[PDB]
Amino acid sequence: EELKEGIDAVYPSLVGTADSKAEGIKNYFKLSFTLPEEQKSRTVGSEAPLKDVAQALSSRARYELFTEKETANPAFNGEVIKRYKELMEHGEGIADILRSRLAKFLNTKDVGKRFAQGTEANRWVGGKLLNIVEQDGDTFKYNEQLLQTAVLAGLQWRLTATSNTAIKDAKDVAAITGIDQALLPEGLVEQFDTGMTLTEAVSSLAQKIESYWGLSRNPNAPLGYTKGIPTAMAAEILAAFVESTDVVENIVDMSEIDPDNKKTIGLYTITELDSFDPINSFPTAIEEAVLVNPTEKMFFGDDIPPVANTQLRNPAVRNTPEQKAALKAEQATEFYVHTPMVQFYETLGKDRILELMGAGTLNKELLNDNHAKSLEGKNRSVEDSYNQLFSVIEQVRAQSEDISTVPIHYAYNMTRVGRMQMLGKYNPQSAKLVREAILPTKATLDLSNQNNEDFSAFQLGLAQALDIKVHTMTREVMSDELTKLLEGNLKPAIDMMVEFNTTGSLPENAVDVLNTALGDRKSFVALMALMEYSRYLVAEDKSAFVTPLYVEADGVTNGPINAMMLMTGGLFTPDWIRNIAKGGLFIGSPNKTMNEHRSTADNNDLYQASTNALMESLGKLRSNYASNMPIQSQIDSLLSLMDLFLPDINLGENGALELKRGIAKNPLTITIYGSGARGIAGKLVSSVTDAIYERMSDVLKARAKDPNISAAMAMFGKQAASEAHAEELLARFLKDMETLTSTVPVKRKGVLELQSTGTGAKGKINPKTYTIKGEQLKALQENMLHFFVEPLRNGITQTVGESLVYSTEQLQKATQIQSVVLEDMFKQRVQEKLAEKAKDPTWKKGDFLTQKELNDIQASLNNLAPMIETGSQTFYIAGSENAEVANQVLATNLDDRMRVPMSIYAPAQAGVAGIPFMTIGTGDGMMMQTLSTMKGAPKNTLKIFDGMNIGLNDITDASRKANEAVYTSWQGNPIKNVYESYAKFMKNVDFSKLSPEALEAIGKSALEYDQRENATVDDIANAASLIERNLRNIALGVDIRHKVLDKVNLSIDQMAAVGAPYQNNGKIDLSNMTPEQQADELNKLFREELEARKQ
DNA sequence: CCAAAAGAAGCGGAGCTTC
Ligand SMILES: Nc1nc2c(ncn2[C@@H]2O[C@H](COP(=O)(O)CP(=O)(O)OP(=O)(O)O)[C@@H](O)[C@H]2O)c(=O)[nH]1
Ligand SMILES: Nc1nc2c(ncn2[C@@H]2O[C@H](COP(=O)(O)CP(=O)(O)OP(=O)(O)O)[C@@H](O)[C@H]2O)c(=O)[nH]1
Ligand SMILES: O=P([O-])(O)O
Ligand SMILES: [Mn+2]
Ligand SMILES: [Mn+2]
Repeated sequence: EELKEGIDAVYPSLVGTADSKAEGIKNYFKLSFTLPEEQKSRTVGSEAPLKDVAQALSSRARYELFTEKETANPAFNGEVIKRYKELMEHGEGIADILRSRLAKFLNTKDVGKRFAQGTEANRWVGGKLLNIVEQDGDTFKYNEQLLQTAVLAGLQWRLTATSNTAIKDAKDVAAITGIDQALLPEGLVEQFDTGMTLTEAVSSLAQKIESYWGLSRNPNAPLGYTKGIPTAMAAEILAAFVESTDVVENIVDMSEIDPDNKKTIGLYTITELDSFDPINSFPTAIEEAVLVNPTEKMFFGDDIPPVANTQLRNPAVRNTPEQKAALKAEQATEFYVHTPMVQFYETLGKDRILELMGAGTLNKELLNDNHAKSLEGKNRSVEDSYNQLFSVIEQVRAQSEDISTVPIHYAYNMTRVGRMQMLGKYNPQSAKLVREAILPTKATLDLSNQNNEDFSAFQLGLAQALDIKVHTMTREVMSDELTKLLEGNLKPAIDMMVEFNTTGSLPENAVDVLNTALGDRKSFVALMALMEYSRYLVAEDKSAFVTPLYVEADGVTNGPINAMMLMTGGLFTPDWIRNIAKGGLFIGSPNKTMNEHRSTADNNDLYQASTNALMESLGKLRSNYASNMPIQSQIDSLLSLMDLFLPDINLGENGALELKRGIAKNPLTITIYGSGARGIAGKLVSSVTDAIYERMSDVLKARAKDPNISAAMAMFGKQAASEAHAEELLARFLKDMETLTSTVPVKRKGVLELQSTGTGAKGKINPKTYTIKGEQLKALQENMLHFFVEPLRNGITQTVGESLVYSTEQLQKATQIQSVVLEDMFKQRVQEKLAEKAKDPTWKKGDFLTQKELNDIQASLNNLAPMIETGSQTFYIAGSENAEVANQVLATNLDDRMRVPMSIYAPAQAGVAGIPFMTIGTGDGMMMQTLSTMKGAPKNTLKIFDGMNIGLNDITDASRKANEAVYTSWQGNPIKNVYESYAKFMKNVDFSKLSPEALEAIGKSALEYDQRENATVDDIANAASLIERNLRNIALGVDIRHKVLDKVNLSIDQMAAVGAPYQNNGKIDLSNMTPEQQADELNKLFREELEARKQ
């Protein structure tokens, strides 16, 4: 413990004494940090970090010497050096702003004078930066080493933070704003996704600052300072960036949206550099100079990423040896630029790519306001992908003369749901634009004979890219569908691309050519197909055609099928056998493929099946209210409105209802995963209203083209046969909107009753400003809920099985109950430590606990089995980071604003998270992990969770391996894993110790509704043990089912497209049998196995 | 439903208050 002397030698003039027990001013920087055993940052010890790093950046030679390396990134050239010189000068500006901000803080309310007189201002929420100041005559000044290093971190954050932010969707924006997800105004999601919240901005900035300071946290120092000091620095730097206009602050007033929402929420947006800024070609020079082991960098050639030790954002969970092996395998894969696609993108240019793939140039007077905001968001995503691709390309271009031969590696980590996530927002796994320019897939094909297997592979890739659903038809049938398309509608586009691949030029009408040819087949991968086919046509040597074109093996209705296989717990039923076949589990059909199943046996997948069951439930609901004309009319109007605007709903002339799989796809999925019906109703309404607002733009565009067009032809001209037709479609719309907003169904004692809202929609429609307001949205949702979603939910249960639903319920309940106890006990042990600390004269409220103290509290939870283990994966369902544990501000800026809450890694309630955690984890997660690590693991692939892109040379074997990996995952038993954790929990939990809040939360899960009011401790303890019994029985059933299934002849084609099924070679032959016969035989084998347990 | 949380700001020196 010579760590006190060490850090004092480096920072001898900081104000105060590095002694927690001292009477006067105590220095909490020196008390909180220590010098590392091995250098982490090259700025430690530097008198002037900004000067030193600026010199290092001033030339290649100086950079190489400072970094103690032989050769710098070749992207670090003259133009880039000049830009960094200018950026360093800007660093001086930020430093100067910070110094003045400190001066102002010291002067205001005499804080500096009081601090000098012994007022412990350095322990205030806004004064923690006084721990990094030094006496300066009658005042104080920043330690220059710490300030300048922090500014360097600030500059790196400014350059690359935006590219590393998370994506905000509707759920995220609802949590942030506190506005019900279904009622979010159009473009609010887009507004919030483009900016950072205060916590988002400060936490990322603070991480950078602490990293560059290059020290280690003292485990016996309070988090109020270890986390507090760098956060305080970050808050000041964010404030400085607002002053400099590097960051724009927008305080968004929620009361303008919902008058009873008091929240005012800060959004921070970094000012974007020019797309042509040379700094874009190497944006991490600072990072790679300051840090001995940089995080932010590209991995070129044989520079490979390290393997992460812990689960993403879950430091309590180590990646298992098998997970680390999978990560290593994926990080080993080489990606390469496909020059033709880069040149194609480049030649079209950003504007034309936006026109083709986004919304083009928006003119805000032919657009409905709400629709205009969605179109803005669509442009943003495409533009950001384009810009990010070309920044990467500029860096790749510097590495070699031939960009197509520069290997690129990507870092991955395991998420909390066991998926291998490629890090970054704009990479091949996450961004479709990028996916068609940077690829690991490569093959040299013999395309000289259209009868070759190589040519068949080529065709499969092209067809899939062109939106032919290749898994639904045999290879032979696919081939003919592709040929017709290539020689038909696509031919003018192919001709254009042939010319491009000859002269390098595109015509002025290139966008129109592609649009007209592709129609609804338009996608980035479709562009790759047109490119590659045209390249083949002009190829000199068709016998050795080199292409990155791929085939994606993708899981057919993957999550739902995995749940059905992994968690169905009773005896076998013929309906389950038929339905699981829809997912590619074929019993008694050696070598059967999904392609054959779809073409000869059953053309309806699981989602289509549930749609059919919805149609039955709907009929039953109508019969229950046959004599009720108001109810019948209300149902009619809902279905009418959906028919008007949604592609997956169709009503025939005589009233015949037709539904496509698309309406059930997400609802079925998220229902299994614990979604309420209300949320689904909200999403369906949003899809309807999206289409309405778009149709309103179609109106404004029709009126501009023709001022004497009728409202009926302006809104329904493109949709109608004649004009009288457009008139009856318009009448429908107005009638539907009136009744669906003025009247709502309410359930009263199991009966639906119509009620007047009093807030019905009436008035002339102004297509420009037209917006369906909150109360009217609520009414649409209520109609959608009771007349569509409830029937759909009934259909869902019928399709996936009541047995599965039961398993998922018990899983949810157990994991929720456990998480409630974990959360409450953590909080109680925290409050108990804080009551002790309140006796410590060295401790002040706002100082929190130490890391050791928190580590001890987490370790004390271990007899409650917080972790779920499978043998190859670890899940921590309760793991979170939240502000509710410390319930206090961590730091503010020096203006008493930017008040960052103190967030702590702690267990929190799971809610329904246990279901998707376990289903995604032991399903697609385990499948991919197995694919990366199994004997003969396919090489040169890109994995996208339940889909895998395969090079054309290896489509057969890699597909068969994928199906084998499915079979391997289907040997799992997530319920058994949950049970083993819950069983340990149950023998160590003391329900009497729980707070009243925790006991109430467990009551909801463990008890029937008529039990919460009067709940005793012993009642809910008894109820919790009952769930343990339920889990044990389900787990036993699953085990038997898997064992029995393994004995039988199986052909598995869940990872479909190629027609390469995995055969388990089970010896019991169930061929030439109905599902009823099969179920009987399987159940005989079940009982036989069940009687083997007994004895 | 899940894969990441997440109000601001005066006065005063924490945390109540009001918007
Ligand atoms: N918890 C959630 N999981 C989702 C959601 N969307 C997709 N997924 C998961 O990813 C899985 C694969 O998604 P895909 O895009 O391939 C669609 P899916 O496989 O369900 O059916 P196909 O259309 O046959 O591919 C899916 O089955 C779910 O387990 C979602 O909104 N929430
Ligand atoms: N857990 C979740 N996974 C998702 C969700 N959305 C997408 N995904 C996963 O990411 C994969 C890619 O999603 P995309 O947006 O590209 C939809 P697409 O049909 O184009 O994907 P493919 O299945 O690869 O054809 C998807 O298949 C799922 O496996 C989600 O909301 N939750
Ligand atoms: O093109 P699909 O059939 O693999 O989705
Ligand atoms: Mn899928
Ligand atoms: Mn997929």
